[PDB]
Amino acid sequence: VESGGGLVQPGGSRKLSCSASGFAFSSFGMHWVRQAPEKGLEWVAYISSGSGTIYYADTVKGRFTISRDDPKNTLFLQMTSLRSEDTAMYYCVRSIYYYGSSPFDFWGQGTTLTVSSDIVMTQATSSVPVTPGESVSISCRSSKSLLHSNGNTYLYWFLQRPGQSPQLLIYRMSNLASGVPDRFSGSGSGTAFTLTISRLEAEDVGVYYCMQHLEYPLTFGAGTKL
Amino acid sequence: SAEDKAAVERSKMIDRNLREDGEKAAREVKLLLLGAGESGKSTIVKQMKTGIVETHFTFKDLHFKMFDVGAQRSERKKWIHCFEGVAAIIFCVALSDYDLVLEMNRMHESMKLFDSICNNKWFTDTSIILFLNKKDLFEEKIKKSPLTICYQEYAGSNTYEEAAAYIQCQFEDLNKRKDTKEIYTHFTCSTDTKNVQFVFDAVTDVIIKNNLKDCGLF
Amino acid sequence: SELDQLRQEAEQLKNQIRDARKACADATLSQITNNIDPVGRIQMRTRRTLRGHLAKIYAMHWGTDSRLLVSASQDGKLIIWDSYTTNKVHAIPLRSSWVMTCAYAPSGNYVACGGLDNICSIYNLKTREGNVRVSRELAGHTGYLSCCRFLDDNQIVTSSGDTTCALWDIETGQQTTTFTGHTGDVMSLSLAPDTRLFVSGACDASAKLWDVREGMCRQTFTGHESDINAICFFPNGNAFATGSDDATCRLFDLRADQELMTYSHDNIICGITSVSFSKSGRLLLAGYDDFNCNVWDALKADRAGVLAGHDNRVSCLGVTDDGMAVATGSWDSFLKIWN
Amino acid sequence: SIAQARKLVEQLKMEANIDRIKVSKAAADLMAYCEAHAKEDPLLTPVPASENPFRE
Amino acid sequence: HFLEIDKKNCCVFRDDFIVKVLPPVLGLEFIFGLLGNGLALWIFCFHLKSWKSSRIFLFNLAVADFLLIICLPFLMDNYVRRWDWKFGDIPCRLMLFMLAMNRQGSIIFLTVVAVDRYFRVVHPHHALNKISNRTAAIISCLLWGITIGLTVHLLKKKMPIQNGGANLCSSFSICHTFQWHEAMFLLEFFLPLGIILFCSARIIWSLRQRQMDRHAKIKRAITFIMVVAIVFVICFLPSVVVRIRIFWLLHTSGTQNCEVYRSVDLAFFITLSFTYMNSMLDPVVYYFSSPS
Ligand SMILES: CCCCCn1c(=O)[nH]c(=O)c2[nH]c(Cl)nc21
Ligand SMILES: *[C@@H]1O[C@H](CO)[C@@H](O)[C@H](O)[C@H]1NC(C)=O
Repeated sequence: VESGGGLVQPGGSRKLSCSASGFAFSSFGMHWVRQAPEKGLEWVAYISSGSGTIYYADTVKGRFTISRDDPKNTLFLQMTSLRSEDTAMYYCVRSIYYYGSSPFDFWGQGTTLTVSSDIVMTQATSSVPVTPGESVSISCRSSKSLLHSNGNTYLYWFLQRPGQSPQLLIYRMSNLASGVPDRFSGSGSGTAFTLTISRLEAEDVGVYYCMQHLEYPLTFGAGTKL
Repeated sequence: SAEDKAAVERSKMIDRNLREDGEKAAREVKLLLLGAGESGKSTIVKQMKTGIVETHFTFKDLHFKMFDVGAQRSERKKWIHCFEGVAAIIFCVALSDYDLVLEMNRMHESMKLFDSICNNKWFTDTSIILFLNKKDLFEEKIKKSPLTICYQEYAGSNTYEEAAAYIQCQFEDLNKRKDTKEIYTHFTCSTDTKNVQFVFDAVTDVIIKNNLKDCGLF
Repeated sequence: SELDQLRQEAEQLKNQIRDARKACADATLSQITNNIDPVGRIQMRTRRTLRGHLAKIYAMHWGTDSRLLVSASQDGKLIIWDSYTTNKVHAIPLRSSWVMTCAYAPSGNYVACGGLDNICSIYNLKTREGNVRVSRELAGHTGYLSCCRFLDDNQIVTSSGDTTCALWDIETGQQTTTFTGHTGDVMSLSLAPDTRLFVSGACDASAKLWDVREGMCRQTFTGHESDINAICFFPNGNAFATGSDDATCRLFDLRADQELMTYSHDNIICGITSVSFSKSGRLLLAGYDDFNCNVWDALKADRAGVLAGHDNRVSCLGVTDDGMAVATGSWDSFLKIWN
Repeated sequence: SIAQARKLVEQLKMEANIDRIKVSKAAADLMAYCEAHAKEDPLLTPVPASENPFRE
Repeated sequence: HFLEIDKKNCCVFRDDFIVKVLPPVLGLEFIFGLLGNGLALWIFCFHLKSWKSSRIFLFNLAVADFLLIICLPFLMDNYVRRWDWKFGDIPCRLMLFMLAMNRQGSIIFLTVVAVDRYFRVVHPHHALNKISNRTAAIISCLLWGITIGLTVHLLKKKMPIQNGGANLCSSFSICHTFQWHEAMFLLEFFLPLGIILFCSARIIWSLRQRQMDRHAKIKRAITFIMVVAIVFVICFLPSVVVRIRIFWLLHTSGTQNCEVYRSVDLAFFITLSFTYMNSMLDPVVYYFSSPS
């Protein structure tokens, strides 16, 4: 589990925190993906395992600072110039990278704060009929083919059920995440991708986001509500 | 390659922990402890402080590792190369079992084991520390029993000084490689001290010889 | 004096088997494969060198994906390698550094190791809570652990220096079956491709074919003059090769119940430490004490290549299930990937 | 002591009462298996350099 | 006779015995030194598998010794012409740098070797015995730097001095003046002697206080500790004692008569040709006489 942060502040500065619990936090790289009140998700910052490489979003490159404390198992985000364009619900995401790992596998609860080139993923469809028991398919596309020379396409599928954090379904566009029922399936061709649900149940409703992981300024697709 | 680059720096973080642990491991002295079971190795282990037993002790800012393999009871030559690289071998022989039998008397069982270990192909230069234990019992036993029971060719007075020095010479005579390996023989009392110092001195001579190997002198 | 009668009966019983074995020896393997084309000189280059072990490497095992492998060494570390990018996927510290064998689960979620501690430890690779942790410690052997091989995700078979092999149930940790009949230490084992039978060479210079289900010895193969150090099953599943301390290798046929070909050379006086077949079964690769892994034409019993890239004794050997590489560990603390 | 001798004899008889085939029948199977999979062995027949996962 | 060199009254002699003595001596040292250090250097790079801190320091000694050997033909060509230098001015300043700096390089990387062995016998558990190969290479750089920094001023010294009908190059001139390069020559010997002799004495005493001398291979290494302390004295004492007598003559007689220096000047450059005897004996003593 993980959580933490502050909520209310005017134009100024604030610091967020995340408290990891029981997953060997020292060997996990952590992210700070955020979500606007009714837009889609957007990545913010990243700090690697052992506090090596650190990356930031282009829109918060100078104002934001991300740091971790491996003892006491805490992750921090320092924000200095808090404009009105950055009021959002900020999530904490864990991700580990070796040969066959599943990054972005766990997402935090998230906290809201208010103030009072790149690859674009389209996800053209926005809403579909909610009739259950059918075989609903969700499409996606990318500006450039995210198929690397090592042979895997870095496309991730997330499902955000109404009222809770996003949950990873498929990583690298074909691999099914642990604990996810075998109804979900993922197919693609480098540029155009698909997520298939065989027999949709009552718990499959919500927004389905697509994420890329080829070049590190990584971006989402604004979602596809059901 | 964003995931490939994050995997490469995970391996490099593994690399430095492997090198950190190797630095710590090289600062420990590894000793192999042998004997005939009832030879008093338990007493020797207590002095310094199934499967294979590891004992940890320190002396003068030096870290020692003693491995006891007396519970194997298997073919020794199939696992004796695992210890090729120990600083020294601590061999324990009880002086009070010259007349006791296992048939074959217990003392000649140790001599058979000592001869096999000393002349092993894997131990051609490792120092052997020989501990002759139970010197109290042997001193009293020779008064009522003669050493001729164990050694029929023995011709000497049944005194502690003459008889004990004869047993040691018999053990040191089994060393065929008299020029490339040194055997340190010590007489151990069941209730005494300064046995850990004797191991430290014999280990230091091995370290000095190891240092001269690196500098090219020896 | 029933002991004298029983001993005399066994000697006649043993001679009857030898007569039956000699009866079926219609010809030799060399004569049958005398018309086959020689494999010719075979050259393999070190495509990769895996560094990071700081002591002698005693065991390695490939994963079924032909990309990941695990290696053991006496620095107390079990390292999982990425054989394509040389990356270190995992580094597992062992409780006892005296490790003599490695196994990779065919599922890929577990590895096993054991040695002078008389214990086989099972490690869970796919843990949701971060790192790699130990799962089950299988205790019950009286001697050291010489080999271990996963039958499935829940069943493992181990050989020990107490002259017995055992079949375990990892969930409960109890010996389902005990395989007895060897008089010397069992140094190796090799599961059949169908995972129903397995062979085991021992220090009594004899190899025994066992049945996992029933739990009794089926055949006993002799002919070696010293300890059998390595054993491996032919890809077909009806034959196996042995590597012994008399600097010789032998091929035994399960159905014919006798040795077929001998892989020896007068120039070699060092015993074999490991054997392994290629994917086709035409090549038999053996690791020797003379620092060189030798490649044998298994059908013709001719030397075909040398893997001379190590500065110490080649302790372990391996061939991928894809058959596209050979990994060779040795006492110089390096693993080399060939061709 | 007598039981161990009897047990060894009983197992020795079981290994005797098994079915065997001629070597030429068993040797031809290894000959047949090797030639059937001669094209699928990368070590026996080196695959094209572009297909090596370890060369490049 | 007499020569005015850079505002000191200095005396310069041109003896006929120099031509018939020094070129023979320096010729034998050059060929054997080329075979000794040249072959030794190849073994370090292309015949040695492992490298430790001790072997790195022995490599720096061979590097300094080898570079000094190749400068001998320039010295030989200067003496066959009886102190007539006809190679130029800049090349003259360069060799004086390549001789004085190279002579410390050999001397510095054998006091280091002597101290290195002292810590391997008398303090076998010290941390200095386990310094990394990178730490050894760093120290060899600082020791080369102090070697260079103590001889750069030789290049700045304009010394293509004309002597009658011959151009003469030399950093060793007999005249009443305090020169750092003259006190350089003394400290090259006395200070290392207080370390080489001390380190060699404690190594032998410690190997005897413990009964380690009984081993045949250890007693072989005991002699080679003595040998390096004797070759150093043999090859460096004759030049140092002669130069001290020259200093004594200046203080008690003076430069008013440059005739009393006829014999010492001839002898000094004969003894100075023995300081290169060490540079070619080192490969036989330090590298070729090692079991490894
Ligand atoms: C460049 C030649 C000058 C001749 C005098 N000279 C010297 O100035 N420095 C020396 O080291 C040296 N060695 C020998 Cl023999 N002659 C030497
Ligand atoms: C050289 O000697 C003369 C006579 O003693 C003296 O006057 C002169 O100062 C000396 N030159 C130098 C540079 O000392």
